[PDB]
Amino acid sequence: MDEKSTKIIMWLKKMFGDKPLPPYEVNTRTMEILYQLAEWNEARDKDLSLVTEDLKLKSAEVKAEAKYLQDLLTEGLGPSYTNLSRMGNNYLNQIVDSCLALELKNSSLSSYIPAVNDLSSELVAIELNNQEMEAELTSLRKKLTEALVLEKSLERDLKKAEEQCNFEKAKV
Amino acid sequence: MAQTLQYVSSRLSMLQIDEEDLERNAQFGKVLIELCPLLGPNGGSANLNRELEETRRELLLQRKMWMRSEVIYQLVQEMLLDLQVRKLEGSLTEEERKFQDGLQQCMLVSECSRLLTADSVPPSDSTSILGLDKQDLLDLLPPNMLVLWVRDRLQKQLEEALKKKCFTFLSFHQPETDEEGDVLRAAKVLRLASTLEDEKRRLQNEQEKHQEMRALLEKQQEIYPHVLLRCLSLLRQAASELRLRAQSDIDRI
Amino acid sequence: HRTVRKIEGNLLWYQQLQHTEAQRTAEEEQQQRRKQLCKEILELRAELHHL
Amino acid sequence: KLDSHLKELRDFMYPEGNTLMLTTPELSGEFHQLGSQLEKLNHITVEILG
Amino acid sequence: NVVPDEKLQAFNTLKESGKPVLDEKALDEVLKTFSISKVPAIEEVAIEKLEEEVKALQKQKNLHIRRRNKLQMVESGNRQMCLKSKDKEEETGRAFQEVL
Amino acid sequence: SKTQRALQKNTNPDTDALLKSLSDHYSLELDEMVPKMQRLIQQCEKHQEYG
Repeated sequence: MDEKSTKIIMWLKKMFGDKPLPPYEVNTRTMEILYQLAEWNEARDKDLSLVTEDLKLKSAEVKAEAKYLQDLLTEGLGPSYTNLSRMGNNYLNQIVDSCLALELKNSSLSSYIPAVNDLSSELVAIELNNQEMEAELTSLRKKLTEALVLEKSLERDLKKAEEQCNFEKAKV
Repeated sequence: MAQTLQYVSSRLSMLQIDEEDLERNAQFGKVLIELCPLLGPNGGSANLNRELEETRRELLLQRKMWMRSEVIYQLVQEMLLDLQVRKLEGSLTEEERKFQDGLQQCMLVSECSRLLTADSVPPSDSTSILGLDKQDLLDLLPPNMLVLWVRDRLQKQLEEALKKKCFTFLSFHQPETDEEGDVLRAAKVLRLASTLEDEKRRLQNEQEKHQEMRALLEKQQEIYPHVLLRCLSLLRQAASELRLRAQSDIDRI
Repeated sequence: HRTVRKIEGNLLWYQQLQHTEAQRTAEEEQQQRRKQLCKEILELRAELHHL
Repeated sequence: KLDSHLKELRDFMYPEGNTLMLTTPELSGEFHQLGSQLEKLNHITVEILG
Repeated sequence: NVVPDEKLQAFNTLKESGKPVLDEKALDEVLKTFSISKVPAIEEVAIEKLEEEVKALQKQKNLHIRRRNKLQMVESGNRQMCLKSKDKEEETGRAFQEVL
Repeated sequence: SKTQRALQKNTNPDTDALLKSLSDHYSLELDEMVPKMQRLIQQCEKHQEYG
């Protein structure tokens, strides 16, 4: 308990920085909750750091490739490939924006088609699952309400029954 | 207190905190509220989450630039493949053939020039592959008049190809649009990216709703058995203490 | 205050319940159609899963 | 299981569905009948003594 | 502290309806289970909703059928293109042997 | 686990044991008490005739 306590205090000091640690009730339960939270935060912070560093690397690599392709196209097709008509540019932007929206690896149909299908399938699947859960919540709520009514009716009937028994006991 | 719990449970969805915990421990609840801003919705530190969002934006910008070029590159490759297939089927016009040969040659020279130019640093001393310089490849380009002609024709062909690709994207997402005219299809294409983003946003909202409903269901499943047990306890009392004992004695007397 | 909460709470609760029940009585008559639609929905979901 | 236990105990204690029954209905009926017959016997006795 | 005449009448009606009046403790328990959020009265999936669902699923079915057909076209087209690309590989392979 | 612990604390007597006790008691009343009462009713009728 003494080790978990030390970990929590160190973790709280890290989170609150230069601000005095607020006084809180130190009991077995508050310590367990704080401990789970501290473990969770530490594990997530580690994961997020690794993801952030990787994204930086990927940003550099994508930039390098973009330059490469731009240079390749300029040398091969001339500067004129960048002088598309207003509508041409609009079409290009829409393809680009659609691909970014679906987080695709490339602009090929082999990537676009499965992505659109997955998006549509996931949306339907979740909507059905939400309907089913809503029915279950309503059903359980009804069961719970009936049970609560029953509980109150039983309390009343039991009190009446106890009074009646006492009255009869006096008669006996 | 109920508000504090809702707030903490929404932000710290992993914490199993009951109302009894916050009632017995008021100062602890204050600590959790203060911790909530310091902890992102996913349990990570707020600073690190901010850094992550910034780094994601940067990547998205770079990716947008790369994709622009990538779309053109792929279209050109697809165009070349289509023209090649038509050339083998004997259906290509002499002008198309010249265009195809000229464009293929321009791209190839460019690709190979780059293979040679390891953008490396002039080292005045670096041995080229096969001893070839960029100039050796430029000599294999078609005549300058044909290159300019190919580049002018490519612009019109590229716009047509971009249009065809957009229509295909649209036709797959909204197959009902195939029965519509080119003008209406072009209007719908201009909204396609936004429609797809909306659908993605809808999915995210429905997932959040799902998580909320799930949390409520779990609460109800926790309360319901206890209520049944209280009812059972009352009935047991009526049966054991009143019917088998109190009333049975009365009936006998 | 206590009496007001009790009164309002019960009203609220049963209102919510009744609202839930009243919706049901109309529902018994419509049950055969509901079974048919549920059967149809199951059949369509199975077809959609195959597709 | 809890729901089944509750339903079984309740059915036993509420045979007519609306009232908690502590005495066996068959027995309750006999007590009433016996009380009525004793009241008649007491009248006849009083009448004869009178 | 004020209970309007309407709520009082409604509550009296509730008392008269023979429904058990839930005590404060019971109300607290049940109301907890109540998300403020307007969870729209589960409009009990009005036959209409099921009908709407059947319509929605039929629309989805039609959509999947159209998309499957399109995919089959794209797949046939790609298969043909892949065969022809193999022929190109053979032609380019001959040209490469000429250069050697 | 909380619900199981609550069931064990509240289980003296076992619901099944209690239902059995209730059923036995019911049978005992029909076999012994009900006939006794019928006999007494009959005896009272005879005493009336004696009157």
